[PDB]
Amino acid sequence: AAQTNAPWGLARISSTSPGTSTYYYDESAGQGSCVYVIDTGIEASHPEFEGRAQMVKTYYYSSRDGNGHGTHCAGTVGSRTYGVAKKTQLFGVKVLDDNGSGQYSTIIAGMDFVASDKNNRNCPKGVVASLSLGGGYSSSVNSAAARLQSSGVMVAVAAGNNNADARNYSPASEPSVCTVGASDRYDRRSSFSNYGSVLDIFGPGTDILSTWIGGSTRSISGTSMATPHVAGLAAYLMTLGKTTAASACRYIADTANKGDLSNIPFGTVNLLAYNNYQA
Ligand SMILES: [Ca+2]
Ligand SMILES: [Ca+2]
Repeated sequence: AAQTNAPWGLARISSTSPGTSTYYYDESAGQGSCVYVIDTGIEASHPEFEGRAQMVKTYYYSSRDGNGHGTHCAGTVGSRTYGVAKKTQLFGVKVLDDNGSGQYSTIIAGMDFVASDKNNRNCPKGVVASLSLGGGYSSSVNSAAARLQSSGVMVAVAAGNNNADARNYSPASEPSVCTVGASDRYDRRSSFSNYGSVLDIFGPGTDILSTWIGGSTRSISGTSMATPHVAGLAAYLMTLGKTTAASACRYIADTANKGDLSNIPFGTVNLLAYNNYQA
């Protein structure tokens, strides 16, 4: 399959080189996989989700995404137009309030929730969780992310937007998950992207067009935008049977475009998520 005039990030993950416009992907498109978007919620009614999104848990008064961030990230995972894995199932877990903020206890609870809830879902190709969030280092947040991964969920987490070593942020600093840095359309590390030894992979994160609340779209930037590219890619690859939740991060790193990025500090991987699609 080929989506013409795709968002640059989708084109980038299906190319060895920057600057293309078409997103090439196997038509399986993540069908049979499930991705939990642990964030401000998902506006499931957005037409771009085609009925494939649903809220499954909220830690606030409503499950509505009153912010947009979660909807955006979900769209990068799996919306029709903006998504990596265009046929995946999206499950929203609202751990962040409508200002985009959440207490660590709530974020932890939401991770534990996913680890359990997945057992009630039909996800034959496997389960991913996309965590476009983070704060300062917290062993308990890291341990929750590690538990989620151990439970059999491919956990992708944002590296953070502090232009610093992700070792001081959580869940970015949890080794066992897939910690995602952000790049721009010119294959530079995004100016805000954290870096460091704990990064596993980079994905497009600067000026990412996706869904937004109110049935809208908008382009925003962040490691939060890079993370769902990787989450979606994992779902896609798992549907293709190329990898499993346990191994998807390593598989994505092993099959990534290597050395394409600039402004990568010594000690940080120079690996950009790539679907290796061949028509
Ligand atoms: Ca290249
Ligand atoms: Ca890791």
